[PDB]
Amino acid sequence: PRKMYSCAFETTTKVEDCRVWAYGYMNIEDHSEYKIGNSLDEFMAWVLKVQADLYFHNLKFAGAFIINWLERNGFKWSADGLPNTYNTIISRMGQWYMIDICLGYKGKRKIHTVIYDSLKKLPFPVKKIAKDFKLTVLKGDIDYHKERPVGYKITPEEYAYIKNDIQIIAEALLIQFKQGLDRMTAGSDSLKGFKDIITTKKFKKVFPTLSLGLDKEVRYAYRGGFTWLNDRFKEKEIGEGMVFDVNSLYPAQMYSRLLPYGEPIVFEGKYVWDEDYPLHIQHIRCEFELKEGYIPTIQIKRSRFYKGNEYLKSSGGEIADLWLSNVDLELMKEHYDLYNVEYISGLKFKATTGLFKDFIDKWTYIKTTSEGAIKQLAKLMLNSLYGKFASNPDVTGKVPYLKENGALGFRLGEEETKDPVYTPMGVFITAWARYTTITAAQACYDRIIYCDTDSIHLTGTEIPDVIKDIVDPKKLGYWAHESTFKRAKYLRQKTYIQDIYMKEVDGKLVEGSPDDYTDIKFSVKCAGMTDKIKKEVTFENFKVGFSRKMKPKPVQVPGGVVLVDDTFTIK
Repeated sequence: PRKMYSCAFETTTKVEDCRVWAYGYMNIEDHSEYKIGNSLDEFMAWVLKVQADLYFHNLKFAGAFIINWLERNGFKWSADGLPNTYNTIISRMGQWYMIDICLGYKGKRKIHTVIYDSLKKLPFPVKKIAKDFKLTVLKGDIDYHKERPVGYKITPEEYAYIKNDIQIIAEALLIQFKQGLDRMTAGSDSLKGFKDIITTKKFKKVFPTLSLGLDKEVRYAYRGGFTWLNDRFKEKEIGEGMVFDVNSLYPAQMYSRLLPYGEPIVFEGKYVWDEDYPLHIQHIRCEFELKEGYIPTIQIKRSRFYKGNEYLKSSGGEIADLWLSNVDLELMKEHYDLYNVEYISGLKFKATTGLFKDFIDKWTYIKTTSEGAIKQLAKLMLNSLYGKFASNPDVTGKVPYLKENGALGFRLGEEETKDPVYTPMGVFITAWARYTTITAAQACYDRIIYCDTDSIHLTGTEIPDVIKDIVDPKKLGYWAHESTFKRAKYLRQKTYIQDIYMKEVDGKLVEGSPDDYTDIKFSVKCAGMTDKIKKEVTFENFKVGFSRKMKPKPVQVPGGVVLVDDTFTIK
């Protein structure tokens, strides 16, 4: 059986002297088996013999120093795994998934040691994982800026830290491996747990593979969450308001919305109602104009000039070519006026509402009757299933090379195709989720400020009558009143600040209200901004242009990678 280890490195900050100054590995199935050294060569020697699976939390970082060594020691990339060859899996976007170091073959069996990224299985920081999973974690951290000459001697303190960091990840991964959750990513673990429940046989019949051409057309109807900032509040400091968040958005749509499955049926012109093929995607061409008092919902695919992440008020003179789910089209007709419409073609699908009920009940039950690690993993199982259905078949990522400086460099590999799971399911799940948010926001049009996938922000502190009946703190798919603020300022999508009313309960601060609060918690949300940077933001300086050179970024130098403080600007 191949073994499994939790690994970690401790690198130097010098842009010139970049090298591993400490390492450590621990057997996931036997934590008594562990070693902490201070030589990459010593480590790599081990890596070559173990013939096992290794896991680093944030392979992107450690996976660098590993490539540098493999290259300066008889290895080079090779998709078909050859002796002293090493293949990889990296995406055009720069996400590391696996490094498969091959040494040779014995019979027809492949002698190798694969290196995986634990961050892909547990999408959180070690600190956070420890906290939420309730695993012993030492406070403080190894002095990062301290001269460490080659062959440096690791102190007992650093040793303890290094052991703790890898023991946490080991304890976490073991809980998943103990349940068959032995996949590379969270999504895949979720898909696996899903197949276990309905059986692979049924899965195959229900979710047929589609022809790349058909899948390309369905993909045209896919969209993400609904993130929109009302212009009426753009860059203005406002008063009291409140925030509502849906209780498990996606899992909720999966639990009770009419979703597609099976083989699609192509049709010409405008879809005709068919009880056995309830859902459909329509290829339509038209012009549109936003109806008075309605939120925009139509977004034209990025780069097909009109604009990227913005919702159109009108086609502005030019014809729109769209592929919409029946949910999206229904919503569009309620909010817009359509003109010069031409129904081209489309696809029909059979649909049911009972496809994920058992999967959700199971894991939710577990989530309800568990705590610590078990609880968090059940949440992960439930929260990672929807994404898997929507996967860009074009798995064409970067291919490793050695830059003339002795630094790691990459270049585009070529088109590789990973046949689809079932895209139609991704289209409708996201569509239903958008419908949930948009209709709720539209119902509160006079008070609506901002929307972001599963939450709506409104002015005022009283729960709107139109949504009173679907507001609850825990029920699935219902809206929960998350917080109330005394003042806020929204600059753009996913970019805002608030002063949240907080009250003390059982010795800890929790969201309060105007009639019951003891403190005001300043909160900053901005894509890209780091913890440290947020501490310098205030109501009188939070605006477009804000800048600080406090956002470190991976700058690959000879040996591995180093973090150099770059500039961060609110644009």
